[PDB]
Parts: sequence; C-alpha cells; structure tokens
Amino acid sequence: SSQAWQPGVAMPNLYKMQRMLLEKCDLQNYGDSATLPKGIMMNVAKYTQLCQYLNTLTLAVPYNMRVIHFGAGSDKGVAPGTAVLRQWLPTGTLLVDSDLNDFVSDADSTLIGDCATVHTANKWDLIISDMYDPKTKNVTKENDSKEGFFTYICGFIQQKLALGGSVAIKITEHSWNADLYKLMGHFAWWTAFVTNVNASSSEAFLIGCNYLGKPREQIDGYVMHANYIFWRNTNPIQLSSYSLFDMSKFPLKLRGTAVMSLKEGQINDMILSLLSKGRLIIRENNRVVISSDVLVNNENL
Amino acid sequence: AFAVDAAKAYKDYLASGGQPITNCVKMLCTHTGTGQAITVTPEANMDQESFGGASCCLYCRCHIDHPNPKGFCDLKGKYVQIPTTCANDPVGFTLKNTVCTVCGMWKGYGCSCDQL
Ligand SMILES: Cn1c(=O)c2c(ncn2[C@@H]2CN(C(=O)[C@@H](N)CC(=O)O)C[C@@H](O)C[C@@]2(C)O)n(C)c1=O
Ligand SMILES: C[S@@+](CC[C@H](N)C(=O)[O-])C[C@H]1O[C@@H](n2cnc3c(N)ncnc32)[C@H](O)[C@@H]1O
Ligand SMILES: [Cl-]
Ligand SMILES: [Cl-]
Ligand SMILES: [Cl-]
Ligand SMILES: [Zn+2]
Ligand SMILES: [Zn+2]
Repeated sequence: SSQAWQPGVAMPNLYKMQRMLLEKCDLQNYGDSATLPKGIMMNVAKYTQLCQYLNTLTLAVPYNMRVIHFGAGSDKGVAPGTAVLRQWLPTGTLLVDSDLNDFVSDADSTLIGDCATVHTANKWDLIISDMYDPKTKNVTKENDSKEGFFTYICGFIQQKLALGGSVAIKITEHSWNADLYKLMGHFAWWTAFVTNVNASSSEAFLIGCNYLGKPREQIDGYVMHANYIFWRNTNPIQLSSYSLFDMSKFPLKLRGTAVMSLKEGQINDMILSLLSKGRLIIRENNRVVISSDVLVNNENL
Repeated sequence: AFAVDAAKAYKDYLASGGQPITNCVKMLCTHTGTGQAITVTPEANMDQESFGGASCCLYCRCHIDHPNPKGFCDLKGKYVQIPTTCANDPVGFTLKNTVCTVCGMWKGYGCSCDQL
C-alpha cells in the first residue's frame, strides 16, 4: 500500500527462507514506465532511490570513506550513477568509478577497461556495481549462474572489502551469480532491493550490509535466486517516482565510524558485534592507490 | 602557436542553430539551496536546476584539454547550478558566464555585489 511512497521494495525475509525452483520471471507491469520528474534520467532516479534505501540501513560511514563504483559509464558517455553517489556520500569521500568504455565522470578517479584489469592496494568501505550485459536477456536458453564480471566482484569483495563495509550489486533474472548470493551470507544482513522507478524490471540490487569476512549463515545461491524470482513473480510492485520529490533527508549521515587495523586473531565477538551494528570498519587507513592493467601489443607487420 | 579553440567553435555552432550538447546529468534536489554557481553538493534554488559538473564542462565532454595551464577542471567533481530558463544548454551557459569570486553567484544571475 504505502509501498508507493518508499524508494523501493526489499525482498521480505520469509521469501529468503523458501526452497523454490527457478522459474521464468513474468512481471505483471512489464513494459510500463514510471513518470519521472521533468528532465530526470532513469539512472539518476534509480540511483537516488537506491541511496534513499541505503539510508535506512546501518552503513558504516567513516571519515575519509572509500567508495568504488563499477559499471559507471552510460551509453551517453557520462556517469549519472556516480553523480548521485557523490551527491549522497559526504563531501570529501574518495570515489573511484570504472567501466569498459570511455566516459566522463565526477569521480575522483576513473579507470577504463574490463573490471578484471582493475587493481587497488587498499580496501573499501562501499562497493557499488551496475555492471550488466544486456545480451543475457536471451529467453530461449537456460538460465544458469553467470560468471564473467561476477567472478571478479566476488573475489574483489573477499579481498578488498573492509570488514563492516557494504555492497550493492545489480542483478537481473538472467544476470546473477550463485556465489554472490552465497557471499551475502557473509554480511550481518542482506536483501534484494527493487527501486520503485524500475519496478517493471527483474532488476534488483543485491545489498550486503556490514561485511564480516566469514559465513554468518549458509546460503545456496541457486535456491536464493529462485526465491528472488518467486518473490518478484508473485508480488507486483507499483511503479512510483514519489520518493524522488523529497530530498530533504537524502545526504548520507557522516557517522564518523571508527576505523581500526586489526588482525584475524583479534576479531572477537565484541568486534563482530560492533561490525554487525555499523559501528566499526577494519582496514588500514593508508593512501588510496589504484591501477588498470594494460595489455601491450605491436601489430606492425 | 596553433591551439584549437573549442569554446569559440561551440559558440559559433550555437549561433548558427546547432542543437546544444545534451545528456547533462541533472540531479534531484530540494531546490531550497544557496543558489551559488558551483558547489560541492547540489545547491539549486527555486529558479535553478543542479547538474553534475563534469557533464556540463565543454572540455570534459569533448575529450579535449582544459584551458587551465594545469589542465584542472572547474566543474568536474562538483555541481553547477543553471538558471531553469537556460537549462536547455548547460554547457553553453557555463561557457558564456562567469562566477563572482566574492559571493559565489553567477554574474548577472544572482550576483548583487555591484548593486547600490
Ligand atoms: C524479457 N522479459 C519479458 O518478456 C517479460 C518479463 N515479464 C513479463 N514478460 C512478458 C510480458 N508480455 C508482454 O507482452 C510485454 N510486452 C508486456 C506485458 O504484457 O507484460 C507477455 C506475457 O505473456 C508474459 C511475458 C513473460 O512474455 N520480464 C521480466 C523480462 O525480462
Ligand atoms: C547500463 S551500464 C551502467 C549504467 C551506469 N551505471 C549509469 O548510471 O548510467 C552497464 C555497464 O556495465 C558495464 N560493464 C558491463 N560488464 C563489464 C565488465 N566485465 N567489465 C567492465 N565493465 C563492464 C557495461 O560496459 C556497461 O557500460
Ligand atoms: Cl538458501
Ligand atoms: Cl582483517
Ligand atoms: Cl559532445
Ligand atoms: Zn572539465
Ligand atoms: Zn557577487
């Protein structure tokens, strides 16, 4: 009912607990579009509602926060999502973004190329991914767990996500990965969030809230994606742009979350409890250094 | 002694009836902000629209060097407030106009430093 005035809808817990079999996704309002405010792009509206929902979770927001944004380029050559993230994040937050093709961005640093070529010395407090290949929308072929950039994302999380950090990874009916669902169980909380502006799409953002670096619960990713599609298939979401008109509480709150360097032996239950509540980030606070691998070739003769 | 002059090229292209650069990233905001020209977060007032800075910079958008000898961009990483009446061409607006270094408002679009 009041769902239309929320930024979107999150997958209810009871649907996470089912053991469904994967079916084709059939959305009641497929093809319909929400009425965006005059001159607002879909991607600005999408990212705005994503951030509005993230405002309701227990995100760690330390001083000198570090955020990386994969799949940040549009076919228009600009970065709408990055612009919203920078608006949302506290001023001064280090924001890196990346995409396969060249684009102009407001991020502090931009890396062009396949995400597998991206390397960083440091860990991150928040990872956003809108990476997507629309050639996965082939209804005539079986829908199996996908690899590609999902394999990179899973490894990047386990290797470069600070404990206490969070992620939001875009998925669809066909663009998904079982290990990523399983990785959601390594956070204190997780969900699949559907924006109200794009409710006619099987798209969702898989959100992991406060990373713990170890399985808190065991999740079968093939079953959980089937659970997600079942939820989508039986719960029509009313397209709505209502929340885009109230931006008074949009900025992410600079919680000044504490950052500590700690070693696997020191991570006790007191620490794990603080991590689970969005009250602690564990990583070094050194300088942020990134790079893009470049393949070298001489094609003469 | 040869440097391409993109600013003049866009001005002539506009004068001769060319479509302004599109896909400038317009932000959602309250439109109760300070109204200043270039800010670290959207600051549009009731009579402005707020845009992502890089998307409104001629040099960023055209993949050409910035006139700053250091190559530094005034807009990238920030947000530019455009008068709603001119929002059909943010790149053209930021090119043709100047920010008052005293009050931070656009000269002739909010700057009253020169009034008495
Ligand atoms: C590729 N793809 C779809 O095709 C799709 C879909 N949800 C529903 N459908 C179509 C809808 N449909 C149409 O005719 C549409 N033009 C609009 C409409 O009527 O809903 C016919 C209907 O029988 C069911 C179905 C499955 O075929 N999702 C999430 C998706 O990714
Ligand atoms: C629709 S786009 C992102 C839209 C963008 N977030 C915005 O706000 O406009 C999906 C992106 O995923 C990118 N991308 C997809 N797969 C990738 C991969 N393996 N490696 C690097 N980039 C990828 C595509 O190049 C594509 O630009
Ligand atoms: Cl499960
Ligand atoms: Cl550690
Ligand atoms: Cl252009
Ligand atoms: Zn620029
Ligand atoms: Zn002035």
